[PDB]
Amino acid sequence: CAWIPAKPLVQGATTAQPIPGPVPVANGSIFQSAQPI
Amino acid sequence: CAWIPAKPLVQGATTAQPIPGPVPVANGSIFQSAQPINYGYQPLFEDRRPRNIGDTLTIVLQENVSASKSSSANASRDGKTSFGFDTVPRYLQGLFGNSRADMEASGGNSFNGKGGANASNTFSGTLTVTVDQVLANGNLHVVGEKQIAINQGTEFIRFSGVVNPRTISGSNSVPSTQVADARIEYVGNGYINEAQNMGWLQRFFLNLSPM
Amino acid sequence: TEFIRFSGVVNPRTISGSNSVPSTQVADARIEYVGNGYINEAQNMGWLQRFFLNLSPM
Amino acid sequence: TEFIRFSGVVNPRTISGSNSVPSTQVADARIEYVGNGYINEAQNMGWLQRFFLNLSPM
Amino acid sequence: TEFIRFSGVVNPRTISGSNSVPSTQVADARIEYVGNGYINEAQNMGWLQRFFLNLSPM
Amino acid sequence: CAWIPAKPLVQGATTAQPIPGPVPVANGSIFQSAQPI
Repeated sequence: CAWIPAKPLVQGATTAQPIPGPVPVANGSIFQSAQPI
Repeated sequence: CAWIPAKPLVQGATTAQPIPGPVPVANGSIFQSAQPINYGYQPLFEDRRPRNIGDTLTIVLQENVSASKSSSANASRDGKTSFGFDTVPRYLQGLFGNSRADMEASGGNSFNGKGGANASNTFSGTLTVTVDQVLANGNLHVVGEKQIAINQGTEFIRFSGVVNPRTISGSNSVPSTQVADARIEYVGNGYINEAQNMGWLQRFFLNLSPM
Repeated sequence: TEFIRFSGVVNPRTISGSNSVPSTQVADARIEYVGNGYINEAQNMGWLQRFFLNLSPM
Repeated sequence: TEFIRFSGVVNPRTISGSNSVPSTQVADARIEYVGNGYINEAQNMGWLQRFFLNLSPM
Repeated sequence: TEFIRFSGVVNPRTISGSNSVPSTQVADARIEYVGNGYINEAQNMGWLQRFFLNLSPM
Repeated sequence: CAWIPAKPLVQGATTAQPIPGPVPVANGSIFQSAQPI
């Protein structure tokens, strides 16, 4: 009964890896913005 | 039973060795910086909010739902009727003598039905989840899992949902009642969890018994 | 199901400022409050009992 | 499952500032509150009892 | 497992400053609160008892 | 009894995905308005 395989309520991965940031542009500014949405 | 090999909840090494620092450059400066990892622009006065995939957010699980309904109906009817001629005068004998018109009847009808139902659920806790998607309007899809093993079992608390960025507080917290598609799960294993499962025969009877 | 029906004739000057008039100011007031379902049938005399109530000597 | 149904005719000047009007200001008010499931069937008379309530002499 | 489902139509001007609206301001409000597991099956009538509740004379 | 398939009170999808915003016009204004209704 308790050994029957079941699908959990929250399926899939429960964590996400951070994506490394974009390469900064060689313009002489410290402020670098990611691709805006 | 206790000698059966098992895989612990926290697998792998439980310690890390420090890596020796980079060789300092021969430029005439004491300040030497390790190979920088740029994390992009970071606002100074804005509250710390999750913005990208992999960012963390604190969900305060506080659920309190309670619904109830009840109804009833009834109907009653009682009727009694009688007529008796104790002493009949002579001129009435042929119409009322020998108890020809004496009669007595009674009747009753009763009905009482009722019904009702009620459900409730509460949830209290705190869980840190991670953003795994940013939607077109800026809303963040969040998923999280906490696994605790105390003595003789393992419990899992899983959370999923969609969070509006403007509902997050200044301490990077949002109550669970502000998450759109909130999926909350709190389960466990071990013999404690199997002791809370119906037997197969009892489940079969609960589903197929006439009453 | 319950039905409340009203009919009558109202003088315009008896109507109050909140568009209301008491039922005692309506000339030919017809007021009805009835219902159906088994609740209403439980409040009807049986046919035999009605026959006796109308035709019994006493 | 429970159903609450409402129908009627509303005068615009009876509606309050919070977009609300009491049900006693609606002209042809039809109000219904019903349900289904075994709870609702437990509040129905049996067919034999209804037959007796309608056709019994008393 | 318990499911709480909601559906309806919301007027934008009824929403408060904290992005909240009471459920009594939603036009076609459909509210559902159900569950599964043996807890939910323990609240279902047996088939024979339902058959009797629907077809018994009384 | 409890295994009989049923149609829920709230049918259909219970969530909606945001539609990505319209492409901004190349006029020199930051203010861009979606197709007004």
